[PDB]
Amino acid sequence: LDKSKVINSALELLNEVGIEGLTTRKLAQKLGVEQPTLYWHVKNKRALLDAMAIEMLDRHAESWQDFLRNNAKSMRCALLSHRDGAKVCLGTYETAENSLAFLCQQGFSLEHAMYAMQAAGIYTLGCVLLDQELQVAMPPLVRQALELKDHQGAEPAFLFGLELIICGLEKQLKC
Amino acid sequence: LDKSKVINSALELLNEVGIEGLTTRKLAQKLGVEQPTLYWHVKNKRALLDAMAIEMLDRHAESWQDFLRNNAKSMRCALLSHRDGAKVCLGTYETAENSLAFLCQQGFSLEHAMYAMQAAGIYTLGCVLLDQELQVAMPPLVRQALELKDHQGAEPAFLFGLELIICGLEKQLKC
Repeated sequence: LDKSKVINSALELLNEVGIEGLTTRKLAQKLGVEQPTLYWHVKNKRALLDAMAIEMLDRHAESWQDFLRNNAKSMRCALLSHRDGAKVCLGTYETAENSLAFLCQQGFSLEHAMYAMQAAGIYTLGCVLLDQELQVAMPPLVRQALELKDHQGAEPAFLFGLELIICGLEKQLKC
Repeated sequence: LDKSKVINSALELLNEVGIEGLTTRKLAQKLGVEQPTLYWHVKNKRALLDAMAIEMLDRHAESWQDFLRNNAKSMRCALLSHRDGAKVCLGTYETAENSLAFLCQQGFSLEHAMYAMQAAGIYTLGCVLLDQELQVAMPPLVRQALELKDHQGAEPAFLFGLELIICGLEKQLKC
């Protein structure tokens, strides 16, 4: 039993039971150890999720604009990888640092560069958080909304929101 | 015991116990009825949250841009009104319809008008969802991020993200 072996069953197990379902006992059970053994690889449910989150991102995660774009898209992908995958991400260094330079090398007031990182990430995050709950969960205007909304999903909505964000980043830069 | 009386204790109770803590039993207890009585006013925990959510929005919730702005800000306010207030909103008609016209009266392809509603709402939502978890939850670039981030909070980040969104809405309109 290495730590890899734990984190990955954790992810399978996630798929089966959901984030509320995912207990250290249930994990111990699947892996066929006893609960205590697990603590050699994980502090507790918190530290474990934080580990699961990372792995998701490892696995499923040039101009500046088309950095932001490709960063999010991958994040977004990474989140939808698993049940309740966004909820996991919610509650959780070098890659950070690079980014904020690679941003400031294109004339970005660090502060702003942060807020750019943040805006995209938070949005990507909200979108998926929401694709994932509608899972768990008329007048005439609405219905086509809905039916076009259904025909398509959220990927358009995702991208179209990703797009305004970038647009406004061009504008708040020229200043 | 009217229904108002239930929903409001529910909100107090929320503050005390959090969303995971908020059981129908715990509510029955506070109100000093028995569990069954509550079902006369609420189907179950789901229908109850859906009710709590509404009330929050009732209570704490011109150009088009400055509709989107003022809509979100109020939503955002409304969410931070209570513990886990965004998590409640997550899992949950006329006001809808108006909006989508009031949008199309300014030359907005319904579809887009939807995606505009959506983008702002989802972002507002992600932001607060995140103000609320950091509650529940270095190289040098980062630290000032952090320290400026701490000095200020998220309200700047909120607005600055709200702002790009609107910017990009002006651009995706001129087309």
